[PDB]
Amino acid sequence: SALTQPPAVSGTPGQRVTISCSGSDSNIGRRSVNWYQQFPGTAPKLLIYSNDQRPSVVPDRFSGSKSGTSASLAISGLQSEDEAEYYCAAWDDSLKGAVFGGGTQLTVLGQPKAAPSVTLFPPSSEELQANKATLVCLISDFYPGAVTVAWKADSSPVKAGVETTTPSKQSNNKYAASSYLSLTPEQWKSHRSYSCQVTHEGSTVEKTVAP
Amino acid sequence: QVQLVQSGAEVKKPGSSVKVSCKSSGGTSNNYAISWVRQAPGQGLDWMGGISPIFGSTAYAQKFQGRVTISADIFSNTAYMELNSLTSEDTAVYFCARHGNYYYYSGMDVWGQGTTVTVSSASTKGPSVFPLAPSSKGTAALGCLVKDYFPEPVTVSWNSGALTSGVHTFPAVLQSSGLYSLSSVVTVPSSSLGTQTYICNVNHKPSNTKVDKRVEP
Amino acid sequence: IAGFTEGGWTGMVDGWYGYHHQNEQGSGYAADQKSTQNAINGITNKVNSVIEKMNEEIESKQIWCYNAELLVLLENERTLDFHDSNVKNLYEKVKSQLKNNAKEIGNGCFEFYHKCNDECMESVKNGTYDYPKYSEESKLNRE
Amino acid sequence: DTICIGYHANNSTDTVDTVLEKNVTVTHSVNLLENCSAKLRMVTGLRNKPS
Ligand SMILES: *[C@@H]1O[C@H](CO)[C@@H](O)[C@H](O)[C@H]1NC(C)=O
Repeated sequence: SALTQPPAVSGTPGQRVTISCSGSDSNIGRRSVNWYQQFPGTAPKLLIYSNDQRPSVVPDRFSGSKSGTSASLAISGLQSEDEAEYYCAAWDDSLKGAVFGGGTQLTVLGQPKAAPSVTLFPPSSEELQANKATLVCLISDFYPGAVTVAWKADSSPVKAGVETTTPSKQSNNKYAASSYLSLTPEQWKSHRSYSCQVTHEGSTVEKTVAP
Repeated sequence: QVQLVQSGAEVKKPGSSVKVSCKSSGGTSNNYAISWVRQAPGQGLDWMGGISPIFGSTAYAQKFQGRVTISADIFSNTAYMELNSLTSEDTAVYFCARHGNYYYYSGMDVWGQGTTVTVSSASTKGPSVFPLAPSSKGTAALGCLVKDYFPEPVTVSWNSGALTSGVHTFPAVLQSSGLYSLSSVVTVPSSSLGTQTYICNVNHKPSNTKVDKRVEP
Repeated sequence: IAGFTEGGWTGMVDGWYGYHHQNEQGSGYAADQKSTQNAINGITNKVNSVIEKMNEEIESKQIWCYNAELLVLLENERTLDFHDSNVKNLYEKVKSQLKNNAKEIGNGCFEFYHKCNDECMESVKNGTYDYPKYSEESKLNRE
Repeated sequence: DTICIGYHANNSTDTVDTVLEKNVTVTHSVNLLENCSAKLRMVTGLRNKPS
């Protein structure tokens, strides 16, 4: 990526936070800067253009700056609704193309920590009859929305067949996620226990099932 | 007010080509520059190129050069993006955007809904559904597993959509096998389990599969 | 090298009307965003209008075919003259800014009697050029 | 130090006729044969005169 952005930023409500864009002389150095706001699964919105100009509708708490080959976007008095992915953009003179940053994840964490509730499901009788096995891990009611999931066979960690979805938010604002371990029926029958290990903010929660 | 209207989502086998359309509805955009920008799933924005019909410009990203054909039509207020020699890597969400002026320097302030395009060497398949029984939990969880379906997307509702409170349906997981899969769960009072019955309505339009499954303890 | 009297600029791709500058910092092509966009707003407007008018029989449809072709000629005329009018406004937009701080070389170019750095160049382009700022500098050099 | 005022040119080969002139070369033109006279080219761009 021609433009350099931090993977993630965080802030509490009411704070002023800043997002960086690092370029070279070929782009930001010689070109105007645009900033975009994106909510998940939806199209992007234009936030800042020509370095510091702000659309009439956008709250004044958004502001832009550019210095040298780097640019900064400032949001003062952070609010819960500002949680989204942010992209810097500029025209690139060497490439003769528009270039984008890697994207920046802003998190507005306005909830106290909530450890997940984990409930783990064994394969359905029907699925085994199909000669397939899948284990379903449901992680719910945890905040903030980042966790790590590890699968164990017996008491030993396994990684083949592990496919894990990304956090999504609840009605009650907490995040929830699911993880699956795909198994052949013999593998499932053979080891004595299988465990699902979920780690949230440094604390591990486990559920185990046996045939 | 101007609006951008894109063709619906497309799915193609690798190496064929797909052409995506963009209609300027409610006014013209001929006097504006328009760009096509793609977002690979969970990835940053990527410029493909752009067209400014009155100005007389057709522009390309260096990387997408020779593989993409961007064309426009002034009468219909419609812009086209054509991508060729599709591969799995070309799977993404594709956007059209209208700039502030005739050229690409200006910020892009009007956006189409975006059209999702997915490249996979597999074909259409019906999902296999399996019930998730309430063994564990004063509140309990039961659910449905949607397994091995192509392509996206599948819709799930509970009890003919009457059951809404506390229901969460997860994002789908693309299998190494190449099939999408996902799970749906609902949290219910533990008391109501023996008494009250639960059925899930799963619809998959691409296969054109409609399946009802009851979950029992 | 000039300049609109002697011919068009192949170097400039980003605009219909523009500037070219050469100084100690560099030499380069730039587009005038304002005037070109206005023109496009204008060109497009006529084009949409022309289309709207458009919708024994072989014989009458030949009459109608005539009606278009005449209209094209008028608007093509009106169009090229519109550009020719516009390029003039820009030169003069600039000539009114610089006054005697610069020389009109003729053929559409200006040579400054003062030192012009990228910042001053830009001031010229956006219509905020500070004549007095360099006017003392210019008065001397002329002599 | 110098500044020049100029107009656009390119390698467009499109030609149109106007009242006063026939076959003027221009930077961009649109062809109205979407909706006969064989040529119904309408100029949008400006006259093409390269350096
Ligand atoms: C128009 O110009 C072309 C050159 O581009 C020339 O070949 C042609 O003969 C001309 N036609 C008329 C009718 O003048």
